[PDB]
Amino acid sequence: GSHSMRYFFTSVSRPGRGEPRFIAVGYVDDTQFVRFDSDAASQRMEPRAPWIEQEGPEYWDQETRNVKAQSQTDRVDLGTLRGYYNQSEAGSHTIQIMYGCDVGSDGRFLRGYRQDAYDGKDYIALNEDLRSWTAADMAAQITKRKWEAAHEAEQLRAYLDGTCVEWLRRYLENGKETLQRTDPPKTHMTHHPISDHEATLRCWALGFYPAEITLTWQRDGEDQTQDTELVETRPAGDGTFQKWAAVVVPSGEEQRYTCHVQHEGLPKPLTLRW
Amino acid sequence: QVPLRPMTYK
Amino acid sequence: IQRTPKIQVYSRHPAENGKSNFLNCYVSGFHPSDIEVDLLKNGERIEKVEHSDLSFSKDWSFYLLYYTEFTPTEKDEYACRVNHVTLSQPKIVKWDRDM
Repeated sequence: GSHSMRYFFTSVSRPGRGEPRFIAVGYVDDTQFVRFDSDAASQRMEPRAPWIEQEGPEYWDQETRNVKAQSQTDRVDLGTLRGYYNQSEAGSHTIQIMYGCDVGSDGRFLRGYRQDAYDGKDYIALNEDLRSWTAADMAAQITKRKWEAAHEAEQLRAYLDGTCVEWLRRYLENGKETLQRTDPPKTHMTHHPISDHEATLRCWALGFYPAEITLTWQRDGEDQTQDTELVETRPAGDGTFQKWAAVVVPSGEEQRYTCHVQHEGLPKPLTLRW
Repeated sequence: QVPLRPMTYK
Repeated sequence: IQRTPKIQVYSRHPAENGKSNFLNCYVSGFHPSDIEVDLLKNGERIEKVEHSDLSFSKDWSFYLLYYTEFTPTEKDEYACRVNHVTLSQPKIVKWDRDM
């Protein structure tokens, strides 16, 4: 299938109480593989997945230097942006950055991205064409002029289109085995009396990947049903995901309901019945 | 691998 | 400008009494990033609690997964205490093996 690689950066200022907290993490799909935390003693880009560990000292040195330079730039930007907005020095503020690329099964570029936020709000972003910028407000307009003036789009396109994909391909191959791939949900139904009136049916989907999935209830098939509960998809902590949907049913009449599970890993959609 | 240098100051 | 975190408490595997497992506390949708998350065993803090490194969603909201080893019993009570600027006080979500 297709995959992606993303780097996430977060710099938070804590005025009068030290320097901006800087946290950076690399992603391949949903797997974290590298990280940097300004509070860590090492002050190094650290491995987080077994397949990136085999990288030599040349790799780690260069990553550490380049990630450290990023934090310095964020530090400076924080000051600059506060200035743009006329915000007071006492306030804490956040810069978030995400960039990376998507590639197909053949390892070719599909698209690249780069977007920045200030205090949880769109600030400036590289457009799809990887050639133009979109500024979210008058302040970002300033940054936009600077970045155009500096031809920053060209060198970014050279990375997103070039280096980025080349390394994603390396990562994907290196950790093809260990990297999380298609896993069918393990499904089951549970029964929970609230009264004897009145009982709860819960449909479980466990250990599935990717996270994309569909759980739907039916009474007296084929009759779709709302009035149900449905928790957000959540990570199991081992690369797979969990989810459940529930419905309150009259002690009847439990058996007239069916749960329906859809996931790309299943040969066929599943139908569960109590 | 991250880019060789960061974006110029905002 | 600020957003309170969603919280889910659950095990990595189906809970079985006396069987080694993993207790999770997934916090998401919050902003800013400063957040306090403890896993509790009968009210007491659980030591050696790890977590994924700070990340965020398309909407710029942050998420985190906290986790530690634990062996569920029928009587032992586990919970997750989360504190955040948007919280008048630390909210405690109990672990329920059925949810």
